[PDB]
Amino acid sequence: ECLPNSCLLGVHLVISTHSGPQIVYHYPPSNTAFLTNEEDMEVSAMLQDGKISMNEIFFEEENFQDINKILEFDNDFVAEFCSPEREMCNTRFEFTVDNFCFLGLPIHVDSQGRWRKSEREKEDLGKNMNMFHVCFVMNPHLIEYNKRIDDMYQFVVTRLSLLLRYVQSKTSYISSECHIILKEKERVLKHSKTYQSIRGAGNKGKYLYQRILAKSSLARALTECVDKIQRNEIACLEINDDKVISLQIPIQNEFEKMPNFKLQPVLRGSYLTSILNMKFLEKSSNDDLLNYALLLLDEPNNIISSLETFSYQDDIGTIILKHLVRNIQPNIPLRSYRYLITDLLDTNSLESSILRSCALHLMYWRHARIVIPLSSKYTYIVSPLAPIQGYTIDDYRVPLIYQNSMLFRSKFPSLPSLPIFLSLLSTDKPQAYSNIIPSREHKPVYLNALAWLIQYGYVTQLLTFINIRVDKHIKMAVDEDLEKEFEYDDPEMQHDYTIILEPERATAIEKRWLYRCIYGQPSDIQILFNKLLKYFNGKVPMELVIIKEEISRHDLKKLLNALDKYLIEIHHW
Amino acid sequence: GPYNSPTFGKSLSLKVDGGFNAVSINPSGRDIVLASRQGLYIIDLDDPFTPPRWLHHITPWQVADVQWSPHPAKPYWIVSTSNQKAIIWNLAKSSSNAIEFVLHGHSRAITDINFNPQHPDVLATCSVDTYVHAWDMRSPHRPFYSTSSWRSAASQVKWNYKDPNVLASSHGNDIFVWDLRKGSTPLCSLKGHVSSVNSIDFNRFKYSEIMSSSNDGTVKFWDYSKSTTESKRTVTTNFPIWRGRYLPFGEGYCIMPMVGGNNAVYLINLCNKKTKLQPIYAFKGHSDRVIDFLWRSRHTCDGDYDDREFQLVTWSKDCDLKLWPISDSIYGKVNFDRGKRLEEKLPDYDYCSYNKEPENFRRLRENFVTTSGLKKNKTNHITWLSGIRMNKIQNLGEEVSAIGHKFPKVVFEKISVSTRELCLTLNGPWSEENPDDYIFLRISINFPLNYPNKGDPPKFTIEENSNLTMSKRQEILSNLATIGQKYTDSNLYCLEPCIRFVLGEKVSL
Amino acid sequence: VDTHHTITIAFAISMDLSDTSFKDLTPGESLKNSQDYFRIVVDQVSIIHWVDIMETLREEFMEIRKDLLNKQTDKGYSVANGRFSPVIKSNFLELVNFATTILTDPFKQLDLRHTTTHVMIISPGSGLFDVDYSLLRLTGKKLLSLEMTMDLICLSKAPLHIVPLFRYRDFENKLHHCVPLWLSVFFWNEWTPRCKIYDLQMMGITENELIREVDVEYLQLNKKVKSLSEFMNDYDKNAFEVK
Amino acid sequence: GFVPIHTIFYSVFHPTEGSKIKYEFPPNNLKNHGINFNTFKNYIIPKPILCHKLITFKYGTYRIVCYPVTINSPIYARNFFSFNFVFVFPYDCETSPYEPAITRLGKMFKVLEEQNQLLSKSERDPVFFDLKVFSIQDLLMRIFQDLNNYSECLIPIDEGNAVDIKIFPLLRPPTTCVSLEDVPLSSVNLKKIIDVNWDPTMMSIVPYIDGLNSIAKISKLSNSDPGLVIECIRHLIYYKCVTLSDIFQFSNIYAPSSLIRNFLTDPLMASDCQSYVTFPEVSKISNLPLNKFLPTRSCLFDLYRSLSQGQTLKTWYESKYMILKENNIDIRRFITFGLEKRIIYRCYSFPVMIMPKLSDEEEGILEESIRNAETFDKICVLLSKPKLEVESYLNELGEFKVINS
Repeated sequence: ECLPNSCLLGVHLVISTHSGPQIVYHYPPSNTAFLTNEEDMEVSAMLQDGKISMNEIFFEEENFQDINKILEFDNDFVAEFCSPEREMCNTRFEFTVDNFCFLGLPIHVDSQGRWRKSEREKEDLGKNMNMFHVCFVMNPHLIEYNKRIDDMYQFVVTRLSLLLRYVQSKTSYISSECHIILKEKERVLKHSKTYQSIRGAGNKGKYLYQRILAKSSLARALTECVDKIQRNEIACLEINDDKVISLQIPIQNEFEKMPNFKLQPVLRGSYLTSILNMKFLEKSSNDDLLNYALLLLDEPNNIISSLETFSYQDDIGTIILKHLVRNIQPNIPLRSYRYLITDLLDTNSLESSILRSCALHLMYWRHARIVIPLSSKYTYIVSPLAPIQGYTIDDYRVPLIYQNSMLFRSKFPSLPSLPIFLSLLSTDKPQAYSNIIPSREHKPVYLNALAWLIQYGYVTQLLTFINIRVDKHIKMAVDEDLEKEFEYDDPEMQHDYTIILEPERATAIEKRWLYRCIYGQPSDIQILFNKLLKYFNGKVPMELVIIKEEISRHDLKKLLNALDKYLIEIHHW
Repeated sequence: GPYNSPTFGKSLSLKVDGGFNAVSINPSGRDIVLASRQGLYIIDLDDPFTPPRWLHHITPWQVADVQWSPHPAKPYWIVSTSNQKAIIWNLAKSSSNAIEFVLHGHSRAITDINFNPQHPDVLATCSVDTYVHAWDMRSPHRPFYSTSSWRSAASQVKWNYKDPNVLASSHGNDIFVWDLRKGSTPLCSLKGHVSSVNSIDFNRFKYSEIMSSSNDGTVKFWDYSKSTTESKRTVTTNFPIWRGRYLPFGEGYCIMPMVGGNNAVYLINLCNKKTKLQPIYAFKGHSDRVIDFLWRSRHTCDGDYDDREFQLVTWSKDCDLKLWPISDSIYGKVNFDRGKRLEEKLPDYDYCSYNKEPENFRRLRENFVTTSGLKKNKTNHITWLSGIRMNKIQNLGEEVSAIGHKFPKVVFEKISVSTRELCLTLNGPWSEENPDDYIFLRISINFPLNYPNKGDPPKFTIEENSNLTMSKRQEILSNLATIGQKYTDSNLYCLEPCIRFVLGEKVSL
Repeated sequence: VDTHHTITIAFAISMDLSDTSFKDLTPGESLKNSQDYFRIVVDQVSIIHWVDIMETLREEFMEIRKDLLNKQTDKGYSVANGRFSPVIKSNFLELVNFATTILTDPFKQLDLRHTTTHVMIISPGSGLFDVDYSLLRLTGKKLLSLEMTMDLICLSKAPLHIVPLFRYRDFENKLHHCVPLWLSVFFWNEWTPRCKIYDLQMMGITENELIREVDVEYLQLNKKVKSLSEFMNDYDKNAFEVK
Repeated sequence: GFVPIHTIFYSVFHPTEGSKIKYEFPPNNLKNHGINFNTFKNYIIPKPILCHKLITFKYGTYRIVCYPVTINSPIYARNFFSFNFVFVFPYDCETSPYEPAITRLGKMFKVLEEQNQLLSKSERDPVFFDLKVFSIQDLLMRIFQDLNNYSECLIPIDEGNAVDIKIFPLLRPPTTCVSLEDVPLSSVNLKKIIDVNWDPTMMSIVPYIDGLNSIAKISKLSNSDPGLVIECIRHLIYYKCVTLSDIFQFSNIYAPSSLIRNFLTDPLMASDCQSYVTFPEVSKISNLPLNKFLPTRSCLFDLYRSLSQGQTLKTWYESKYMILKENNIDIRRFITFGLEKRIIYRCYSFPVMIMPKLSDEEEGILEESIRNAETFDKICVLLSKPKLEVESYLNELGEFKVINS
C-alpha cells in the first residue's frame, strides 16, 4: 500500500530507578476503543502563545481513560515488561502482545555509571536512574507489520532515542524532565485547588496534561511527535532548549510506472514523472542535480516560516537556505544560482556542494520538488493522477477540482479558470505550452500558473524518446558493401524493419546499418548523429540530452526531420 | 559415454542457493534435479559450470521429494511434489511449459514418492492425509490402488524389489506391508519401535528383508516372513537417523542424521541382537545437516561383468552439493566383488544432457528487434562459477569468477568454460583521435586444451569497429600475445593482466 | 450457570456411491445414489461427566474414517472405496426428520428430571442446502406439530446471501430458493472472506491448465452498416444498452 | 515463502526450581547459538495479564513467538500450572503465517490440560500436584521436522487428539474503489474452478466475464444487486484472478504509457500480439469503406505509438484505416491487448461545470454525479444512455468543459 499510514497509538516514558520501574509520562489517555477504531497564568499564556500543542479529542468524556491504565494494562505492569534486562537493552525492543507492537530503543547504563562512551531530588534521581525508554505503541495490520515497524524504528525511534541518550550523557535532561513531571503531578493531584473544582474526569486530565506540558519540555516534544507522526507531518521537537530534531516518515508520492490506482491506491496528485527526486537521494549514498530547477511546493513566506523551526538559532544553514528560498524560480537551472552562495560566503567548488546540500535538504523535507527547467517550449499534458475526484488527498463536501479552481482564481484572477485551462491542454493534441499564451504581455504570469499546476500534480511533461530504425534498403546496401570486401515482384508495402534497441551495444553489421543510415547527409547532421547515436535507446529523454550535451533545439528538429523514415518517436512522461 | 566424465572419482562441491529440500539423480548418471518452492533446477554433472536449467512452478508450501523416472524409454520424466498434487515434468518441452500432467489425488501434502523397480511405469505416493496411492503413468487420472493407516501421517512408501505387488509404508512409529492383491489389509504390521519411523528401505536381493530408521536412534532390520513382531537385528546410535537406505553393492547400509553426529553419512558393513553402530567410512564435511544422499553408477554398455564404479552425491542444508568418490578399500571392506558372470545384464541408459534449452495464418519472417541490447548481462554466471570447487587458482572457471568479481564494469557477453569461449565487452582508452574518450569493444577469447600448462596463450579476436584503427588493433593484439606468451612461462593464469591492460588501468611485466 | 442438561451427541453421515465428480452436479438437485449412516457417540448422559463425554467424542471422530471408507469384501480383504457427500448435497432434512422421532409420541416414557427437547445441528457449511420439494413439505408439516427448536450452528463464516437457504426444483425443473421458518441459524467464530473458493485457496489447479481459453469476442457486423464511421457511431450508441 | 523454524521448545513452571526448558529440539541449540533462557523467561512464563496472548518479541537476531498458558485449579500445586510452546525464527522473515498455528496449538493443549491433564501428568512428578485431595520430545521433533519439510503435520498424540497443522500464506485485502463502470477481466479460467461450495452469486457472475461487460451490465444480465457483484469481484481480486479494466468505446482517449518499450524488450509480447489482434478469417469489417498474412510486428508497434492525449479513437481510426484494413486488425482486440499488457492507458473524460424530459430520479442522480465530478463513464452507466445524450443533457443543464486526464 502506497497510501501513507503511520499506525501509531501513543508513547510512554518508562524510567527504571533503583526503587523499581515506573511510567513518567504517556501522552494519549484515550482507551483502546477510540484508539484502535498564580493558578493558570503561565498555562493560559503558553496556550494563547501556542507553545502548548495538544489534541482535544483524547480528553473527551467518551474517549478518556485513567492515567493509571494504559490499554487495559496498569502502569506498573507496563513499566515492568517495557523495562528489559541488560541483555535486551541498548537494542531494538520489538514486543508484540496482541495486535499491539510495543517498539522502542531502551538506553541502559553500562557497568559503570556512564550513559555513553565518547532541589536535590533532581541530582538524586540522576544518580539513581539506570535506564530510560521511549516506547511507541503501534497497531499495524498483519500484512504490513514488517514495513511500518521497520520505517518507524528507522526514521523516528532510533534518532530520537540516540539524541535523548546524548543529552542525558552530557547534561542530565531526562532526569530533570522526569523529576519536574513527577513534581508537577504531585502539585496538581495534592495541591492547586483549581484542579479539584474542575468537573469531569476528561477535563481534569486535560488540566493535568496542560500543567505538565507547561512545566516540562520533554513532554511537549513527545506530544508533538505523537500528534505529528499520526498526521503524517514533519515533527520539529525542541530538546534541551538548544537542539531541534526533525522527524518524519517518508511519503511515496512520486511514481514512474503509473500504478494501477483501481487496485493499489495512490495518493491523489502524485507526481507521475520519469524525473524523480528519490533517484538523487539514492545516488547521494552521470546526471548532475544542478542541471534541474527546484519548484517550491508552497509559498516562499510559508517555507521561511517552516524553516524557522529547523534551527533554534540562526546558523549558517538557515541563512543560506532562507536566502535561496527567497531568490529561487522554477525556470532557471540551479547552476545559475551559485551567485547567491557567492555573495553570502567568503565545477567542484564548495559553492556547488553547498547548493547541492541545500537542494537535497529542500527536496527531502517536503518543500521543493526538483523538475526540468520549465519553459514555454515544452509539451505539457494532464496527468492521469490529477487531483480531480475525492474530497481530500486520500479519501477513497466539494471535490478537489473545484477547491483547487477556487485557489487558482484567488491566486491568478487575471486569466481563465482551472477547468478552461485544463480543457485547453487535454482536448486537442499535445502541442507546446506557448500555443495557449495569447500575448507576450502574459508570458511570465502563465509560467507561474504552469508551475502551480506542476506543484499540484495536475499537469505533467510529455517527454520524447527517439528510437532508431533500419529498413531493408540499408540492409541491401551494407550487403553490397560487404560484397565489396521473391525475385519476380516488388511489393512496396513490405519493409524488413529492424529496431536497434541499444545503438551503443551493437555488433558490426548493426553499426554498419546505423552509419549507412546517414550516408548522404551534410557534415552538421553527421556530427549531430555521431554525438547523439548512443542516446537513441528509447529510455533517455531528448530534453535531458539537449540540456546535458549543450545542443540547440532547432538542431534536434533538423536531425529528426532529416531522418524522417528511420526515427521512431515515443511520447510519454 | 560415462567414461569421459571429468567429475567422476573427483571430489566436487557445488553451491546451489535457493533452499532446495529434495534431490534426485538421473539413472544414466549425468543429470541431477533439485526441487524448491520456485520449481526445478537441472544440473549436468559432466559440465557443472553451466548454469542450471530452471523449470518454473511457484508454490507457497515446501516441496517434499523429487524422483527421476527409471523407465529407460522415457528419460525425460521427473516427478515432483506440489503440496497435495504430483507433477510429471517433461524436459523435452520448453522451460516455461515443461509440465506434462498432474496427479490430482490426495487431500493434503504428499510426503514421499517411489517407483516400482520391476515395472518402471508404476508409482506410489504416500501423503500426510494417511493415504498411500498407487498410480499408473499410462492412465494418470485416478489411482488404481488406495490404502490408509487411518491414524498417522505417512512418512515413506517403498516398493519390494523382488515381489512386484508388495509395498511398505511408514506411519508414525508403525510400518505396514501392503499387498496389491489384498489391499487395505496389510500382510504384516511390524511394531517394534518407540519413536516415529523416518525411513524405510528394502533389500535389493533379499525377498523379505526390511530396514527402518527411527528418531530414538534405532535402526531395526526385519525378516517379516519369520515373525512380524520383534526384529532380526537392532543397531543403536547416538543420534536420530533421518534417511537409512541399503547399499546397492555388496552387503551394507548407509545412514545419516537429521541432527547430531558430524552431519556425515556413515557406511556400515552387514557381514535379535541389540548392538552399537560401527561404521566403516564417514563422509566428513557438510557443516550443516544433510538433506539427502544419492548413488551415481557407471558401467560398460554390453559387458557381462559387474565392473560398475559408484559415487555418492550429498545435498545438505548448507547449500552444498558434494560428490564423494568411493575408493577400492570401501569396495573391499564391504563384501563387494566384480562378478565373473551376471545372471542378468544391467540396464543401459541414454547419456543425454537435459540442461540446454530445447529448440522450439502464416507469419512473415522478420527481425523485429536486435538480439543485442535485448540481452541480459550474465551476472548469475559469475555467482555460479564462484560456487564450484573442483578437487590460489585451480581451473578456468575459478579464473572467470575472479575476473568477473574483480572488475564489475566488464560486461560478459558469452561465457563457456566447457568450450573455452569467452566473449566480453569493455570500454577502453584506445582512440587515435582523442585518447581521453572510451571505445566500446567486443573482445572474444579462445583458450586451448591445456591453458596454463603449456606456453600456448589465448587467441584474442576483436570485432571490427570504425572507431578502432588497424594500427591500434595490431598493437593491442601484439601486446596481448606478448603478455600471454610471457605469462604462461610461469604456468600462471593470464586473464587478469590481459583484461587489466585492455582496460588501460596499468601495465604489467 | 450450573445446569444439569442431558446430552446426546450423534453423528449423521451421507456417503455418495457414484463416481461422478462434485463439479458436475447441478444446483438444486439431490444426490441420486447415496447411503445414510448414523453413529450415536453418547446416549443420554448428564454433563457432569463432560470430560468423559468429550473423550469419547474425540475417539469417535478419529475412528469414523476407518469404519466407513474401508468396506468389507467377500473375497477376504477390505477396499478403501467411498467418499463423503458435501454439505450442500447432504441429507439435512433426513437429519431433521431423524431427530423428530424421539418426540413423535406425546405419551412417551417420562423424563422425571428434564423437560425440554432442544435439537442442535452442527454443520460445516454456510447455511446453503440442496433439498427435495416433497421432503421439505413433509419436514415443515411435521415440525409445525411438535415441541422442538432446531438451532443449526455453522462452523463457517456467514455468507452474503440470507441464511438458511434451500435450493430446490419444482416438477417443471425450475430452480427455487426458500428460507424455512423452523430453523434458527447461528455462526461460530478489516476484511473477512465470506465466499469460499476451494480450488484457489489451496492452489489445487496448477499453472499451465489455469490459463484463459475464452478471450474478448471479435467485433461483428449488424448487416445494416455501410461505412466504418457508421459502425463506430453504432458501437458508441449501443455501448451501454443491456439486452 | 515460509521461514523454517529454528528451535522449538516446551517450557513449564516448576514450583520449586522455577521456569525452565522442559524439552527442546534441536538438542543444545539455544546454548550453542547464544540464546539464554534467563533474559526472557518472564515473557515465556508471565504474570497472568500476559497469559492467553500471542507474545512475540525479538532476541538478538531471533524472533521468538509464544502463546503462554496458565491454568488455575486447586489440583496443581500453588493453584497454577504454566506452560509455553515456544517457536524461534530468524528475525529477517515474516512470522505472520505461523502465528495462528501457534495460537491454535496453545489453545488445543490448554483445552486438553483442562480436560484430562495430558501435559501435567506427563512430567511424572507429584510435585506439580496438591497431593492432598505420550512423549513431548517426540511430538516436538515431529512438529519441527514436518513443519520444516511439508508445512503440514498430522501428528497423533493420543487415541483421540492429533496435532493437525497446515500453514497458509497471507494475502492482501482487495481494493474498495471498484465501481459500476469497471469491466472485469479473468486471468484464470473460471469455468473449471467452480465447485459445489461457491456462493450462488459468484456462480452467476462467471459466465458474464469476458473483458467487455460492465459491472452494471453483469448485475442486470445475471439479475443481481450491484453490491453483491462488487463484493464477489472483490473476493476474486483477493485471490489474484480478476483485474479491472475500462469500458471500451469509440470515443476514448487512449494514450501510450511509460511501458511501451516492453513491446520491444519482452521477447514473448509481440509474437502473441500478432495472433491476438487478427480476425480468424477475412472479416467484412476489414472491407467497409471509411465513408460511403499476419500483421508485421513493426506495424503493431507503429500503431501503438500513434495514439495521443487528445486524439480520440474515432479520429485515430479514421486517420489510420488502410493500415487496419490491409493487415486485418480488430481494433477492440488491439486496444485490449495494450491495456492488458499495461503499455497504453485511458485518458478519462471529466465533465466539470463552470431533449426528452428525463424523470426526477435521473435528474437527481445527474446532479449528484455532477457535484461529485464523476466521469462520463459513470454518468452513462447510471443513466443507461450514451455519451452524446449525456452531453446534450448536461449542456441543457449548464455550461461545462471536458478534461481528458
